[PDB]
Amino acid sequence: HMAQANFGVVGMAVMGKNLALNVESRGYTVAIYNRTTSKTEEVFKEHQDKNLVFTKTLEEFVGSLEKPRRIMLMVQAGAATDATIKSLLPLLDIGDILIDGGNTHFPDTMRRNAELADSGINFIGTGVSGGEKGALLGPSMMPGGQKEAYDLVAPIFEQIAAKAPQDGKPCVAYMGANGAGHYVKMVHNGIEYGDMQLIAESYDLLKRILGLSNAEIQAIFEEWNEGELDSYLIEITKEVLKRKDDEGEGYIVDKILDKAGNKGTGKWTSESALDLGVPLPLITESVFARYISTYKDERVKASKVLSGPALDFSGDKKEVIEKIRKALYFSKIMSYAQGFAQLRKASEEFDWDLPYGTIAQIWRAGCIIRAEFLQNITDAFDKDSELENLLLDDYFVDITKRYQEAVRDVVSLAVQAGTPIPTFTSAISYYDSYRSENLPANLIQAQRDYFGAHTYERTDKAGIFHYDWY
Amino acid sequence: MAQANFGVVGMAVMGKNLALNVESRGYTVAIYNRTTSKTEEVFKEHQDKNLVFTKTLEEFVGSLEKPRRIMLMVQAGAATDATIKSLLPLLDIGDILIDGGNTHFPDTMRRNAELADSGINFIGTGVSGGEKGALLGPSMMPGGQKEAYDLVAPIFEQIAAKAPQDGKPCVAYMGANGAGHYVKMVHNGIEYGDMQLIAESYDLLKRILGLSNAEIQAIFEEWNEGELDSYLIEITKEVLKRKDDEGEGYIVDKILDKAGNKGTGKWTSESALDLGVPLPLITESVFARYISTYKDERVKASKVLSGPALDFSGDKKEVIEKIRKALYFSKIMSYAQGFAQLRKASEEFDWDLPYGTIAQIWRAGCIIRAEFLQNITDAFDKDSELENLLLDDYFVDITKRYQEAVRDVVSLAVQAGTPIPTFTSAISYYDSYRSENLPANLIQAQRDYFGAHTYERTDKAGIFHYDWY
Ligand SMILES: NC(=O)c1ccc[n+]([C@@H]2O[C@H](COP(=O)([O-])OP(=O)(O)OC[C@H]3O[C@@H](n4cnc5c(N)ncnc54)[C@H](OP(=O)(O)O)[C@@H]3O)[C@@H](O)[C@H]2O)c1
Ligand SMILES: Nc1ncnc2c1ncn2[C@@H]1O[C@H](COP(=O)(O)O)[C@@H](O)[C@H]1OP(=O)(O)O
Ligand SMILES: O=C(CO)[C@H](O)[C@H](O)COP(=O)(O)O
Repeated sequence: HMAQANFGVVGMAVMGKNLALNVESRGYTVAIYNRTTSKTEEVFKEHQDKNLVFTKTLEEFVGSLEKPRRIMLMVQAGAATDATIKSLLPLLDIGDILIDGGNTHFPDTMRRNAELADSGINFIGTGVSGGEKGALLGPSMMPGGQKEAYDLVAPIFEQIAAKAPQDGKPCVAYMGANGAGHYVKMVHNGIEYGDMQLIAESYDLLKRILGLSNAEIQAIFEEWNEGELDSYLIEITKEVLKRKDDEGEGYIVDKILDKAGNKGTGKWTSESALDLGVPLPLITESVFARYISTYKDERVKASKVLSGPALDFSGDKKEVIEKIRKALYFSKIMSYAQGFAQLRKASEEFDWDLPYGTIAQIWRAGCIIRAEFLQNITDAFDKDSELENLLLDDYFVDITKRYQEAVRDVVSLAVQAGTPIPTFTSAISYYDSYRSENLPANLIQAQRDYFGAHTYERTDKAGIFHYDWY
Repeated sequence: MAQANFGVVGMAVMGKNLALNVESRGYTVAIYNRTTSKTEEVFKEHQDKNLVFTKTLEEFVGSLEKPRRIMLMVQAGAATDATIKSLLPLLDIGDILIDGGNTHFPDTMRRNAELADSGINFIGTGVSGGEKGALLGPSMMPGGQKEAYDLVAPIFEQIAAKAPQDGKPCVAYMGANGAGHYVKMVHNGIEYGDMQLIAESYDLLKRILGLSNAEIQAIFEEWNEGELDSYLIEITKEVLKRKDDEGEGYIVDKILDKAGNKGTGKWTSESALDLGVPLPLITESVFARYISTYKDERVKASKVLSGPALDFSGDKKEVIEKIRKALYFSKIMSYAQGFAQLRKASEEFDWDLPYGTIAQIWRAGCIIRAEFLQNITDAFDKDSELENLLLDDYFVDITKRYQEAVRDVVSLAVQAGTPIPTFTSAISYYDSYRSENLPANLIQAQRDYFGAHTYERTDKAGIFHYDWY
């Protein structure tokens, strides 16, 4: 059983297990190890016909792997992963390649990558999207690390990766050195928060303003998805709106408490954007939208005390349903423009030469945010790899021009009717700000110099200036 | 030469003045600064005063009466760490060290723990009020152990601004370890909000009502007579007056639209994301700062990205009042957000923050000095466990009376292509906060659908998963 296995996996929770099964199905012997043996063993018996190699101790596991050893870690992010890494280090050899496919915070990977390079060991921080089903059938993957070591891992990753239905291209490509992989995966997770919120706002509008029924709302997303929006998330939405309550009358969607899921890791993209000095209103608005929703108890109380308009809709339903559709797409565009500009900045800061156009290609399948318009992002970067912002490319220039009007009315209609659209309003503000040649930042600048002499720059000559306000 | 009663390190704008404040209370004040040149430059001018000029840290530390009371006003982070590292050896059991800068609170929290049982008294304190504040009387936000605090209170009270309504000094005990610096970071957070709300109104007036600086300076004057009466509005019309010192035209037109920022605003937002606190407005103004540094692409994008060039054809004075309401309204949203974060932070760190007091000490020597802070104090006198300020009557009323106007201002400004990030934030927040039901229901449904994440129900307790297949 010594040196038999081509690839190894540590962590036999559903994720690791599924991955090991994925890799096995592509024609490999794969060694599986878990801390709690009864899990490993439990996996072995269910999958004895497969070419999995059962291992009881780290020793057996490391010992079972062909060299250079390719080991994927699918354990709990944080202390656990460092624990696991520390347990393997003695037993490993120079040139062996460790792979962390957990939902890891990028600095963790940047630190680990560097530490282990001193010990000779290669380290590939790799984002694995698509959940348990993807891990088994086809994930989208975002690896980063030593490029030489990755090249030796790439074949497997490429065989197991999800295949884009438009061209069967594997949803995996090298991101860059150290932690570039995990950083791309983060922005991805941020972006997901944006889309989900943007859909939420769309739903909220049709439901509340146009008094639409779930069934009516289903039909709309159904249609919208035939067009340019076309996205798995929209497909999920029309699927969820079909379903009956399993414990009572009506729709499950109307029975699910409006309190959003525990933070969690979704805040990271916004933390990074704050850190790098990058404007990311949309995604950050999405996060707080989640947050504010967890204040349900407070909202109930406020709902009974604070006044809002009690308007009643009289416009044209067909006209508005189409303006919101434009609002949706325009806003979605704003989010990506921001998220792709974040990547561009992080790519300078850390020196990564991030392949922006491929990122979009490898998001086409095996993840949540998969959508037809991702191609337009690739087109854009093909045209100019150095493109500062998605908005400045022929396709998005056009969409924004023909669509901006609708946003505005959607904004006025919602705001007048008192329906909360934090991300829609944000999208249109990012727009008008980005194109504003001059901003009133001049006044802020004056204020800070006035009270604290923080010094400003001038519009007319180069240099640093402090006006004498006293 | 143990002569001096108090000592100030770092003779830039803040440390300089602070040392002059302390001096004006009839003490003799050690002045050290790392760059000798400025220490002598301050001694030489203020000969008349009782300043003890020193050149090495050992001098300065020797030259203080025991127990020594030392207050640092140095640039935050590395700059402050090294300054304190130098100092600790030189000091004696019973001495008092004060970090008066904009230190990121975790630095202080850690420092406090480190320094706790080594017999040196440490205070992390926030100081608001800028140069005039530091000179004449600043807002002070001391945190640390109560015994430490009690030794500096007498002199803090003396140098602190006095509230004009009651003469109560704008300094109080904030809480254990980092409580103080934390409070000041929220001060600066709210500050960025106010400023972006101010700037946006400048824009609206200048760009939709096509108003001149004198016309606008006049508008901010009249506003400061009303309920808006506040330091920031005040310094605005003060700015709008001044003329270029190097050319024709108004100074405020020759400053480049690129906001500098020194961390505190960013830190507030970071803490909000960290605590689960919804802090849209301040975070929107942080990003408003960011996107302003993107001047180059804004210049580029202005020539390619189309937008409304539609003229304003309505009643000017009617729409000016409408903006004033929205400005008042939005300020209230910000402070609500700010205070709720402080609530959450308080219970995270076991601080027991005096919310009412915090409003009280903000009445003066404070950049976010504003008349309507008293109202915040009432609200907390009325119920110290208040969850959000919007629930309090005084504010329930204002929102009810001003919300319709906000909506009109937001509508006009969007249709006129003029960017109002914090204004749009204000009404969104208010509209979310008052909804019994948000579309989080759909979101949750989605999360359970693709990722098995589970969810709560509207009708029964427990966590549930839906067999979506
Ligand atoms: N300005 C305001 O409106 C205001 C308001 C409240 C609080 N604060 C806080 O008060 C503190 C200082 O006030 P400031 O803004 O007037 O000054 P600052 O520019 O932030 O800090 C400069 C002071 O720190 C010293 N310093 C800078 N870098 C150093 C280094 N690397 N090593 C050792 N010393 C160093 C400088 O000495 P050199 O002369 O040698 O450079 C100078 O005395 C800061 O922490 C600031 O956040 C400022
Ligand atoms: N501190 C740790 N040390 C070693 N392995 C761990 C640790 N924490 C979690 N794991 C492993 O990671 C996987 C669980 O990840 P998650 O918590 O994200 O579902 C499991 O295989 C678990 O093994 P075990 O089955 O022995 O607990
Ligand atoms: O603490 C202060 C006032 O409250 C300082 O003036 C501070 O530096 C201003 O904030 P920033 O420079 O980040 O805009």
